[PDB]
Amino acid sequence: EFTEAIRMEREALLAEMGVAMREDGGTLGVFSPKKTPHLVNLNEDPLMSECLLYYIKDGITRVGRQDIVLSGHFIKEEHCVFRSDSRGGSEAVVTLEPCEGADTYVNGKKVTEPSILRSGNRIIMGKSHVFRFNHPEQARQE
Amino acid sequence: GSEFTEAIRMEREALLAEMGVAMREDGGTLGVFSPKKTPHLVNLNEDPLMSECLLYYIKDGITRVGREDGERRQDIVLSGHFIKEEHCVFRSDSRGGSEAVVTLEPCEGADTYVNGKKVTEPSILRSGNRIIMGKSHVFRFNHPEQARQERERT
Repeated sequence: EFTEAIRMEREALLAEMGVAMREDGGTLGVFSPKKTPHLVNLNEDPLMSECLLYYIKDGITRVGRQDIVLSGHFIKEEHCVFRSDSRGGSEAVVTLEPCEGADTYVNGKKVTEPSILRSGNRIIMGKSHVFRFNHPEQARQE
Repeated sequence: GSEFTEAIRMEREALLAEMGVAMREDGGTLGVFSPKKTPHLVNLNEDPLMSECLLYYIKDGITRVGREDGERRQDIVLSGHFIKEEHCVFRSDSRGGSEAVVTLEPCEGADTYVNGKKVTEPSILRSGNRIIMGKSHVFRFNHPEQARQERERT
């Protein structure tokens, strides 16, 4: 019974990772989140401190030099904030809000006021941090 | 009791550290680190509704790439029109310390490219290499320990 508990726990975690397990049993890789808005890090440095993938879930995700910590020298103490609000609907609405004196860009355009993100948007923070925003639910219906 | 519940906690803890999953302070999932110590592929496809993984582990030993469902079981399955049943094979060996040496080789009739050059025999991969499989699948190959060793060069 303990063994089954253990298995169930691990099966459950490998879902909240989208971590794909081979049929034989081993780790194969990590899926793109099918149901959750997220950022894909476009930095190529295999030694970077930042995540490759950040989940943007219901609620508040704070980005700064905090939930999402960035090492870039132009990222500010508090840099920007992601807000996800579903509003009893089928679809989360993700807005990006700048902080004061902090440079963030969406498709090359400076962010000055909260802005609704679309799947595929490229987000740049400071000089060195580049992400692709994906919203798979939204993209499904686009 | 405490020994059962702590066992699950410690297993989550380890499982997290192993899969490079980062956690928020409130205990929710923050994101996933690229592997610190294992070679891997990063899918360069921008479509968030793709069938393939965003990241594939390239572990010690053999990793076969091909099409789903036999006749020989494949490890990484791709759907591209030009992917062959058996397409290419990664082989990783730690000989003789320190870091894994990872080769990529073709299977009969299958096109695979590294930095634009067709793979015709086992070729040693270098961190940063761009890999095309078939005509439609594109990955970045990363080898963090290899890259770290090189960066630490004196």
